[PDB]
Amino acid sequence: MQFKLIINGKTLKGEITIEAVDAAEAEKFFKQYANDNGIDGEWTYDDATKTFTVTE
Repeated sequence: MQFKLIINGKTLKGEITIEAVDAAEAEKFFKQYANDNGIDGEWTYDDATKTFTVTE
């Protein structure tokens, strides 16, 4: 299904969405994406909205 990452960063704000099978596979993608974009922060996951947040 569609998973969302809400980015509340020092440089980048925004929202990315991907298609993934599981919240676990979505997390691996999103950690790779945060890595790639120099984002290091506090994370949550909300199952109702299928949404991770990372906040710097």
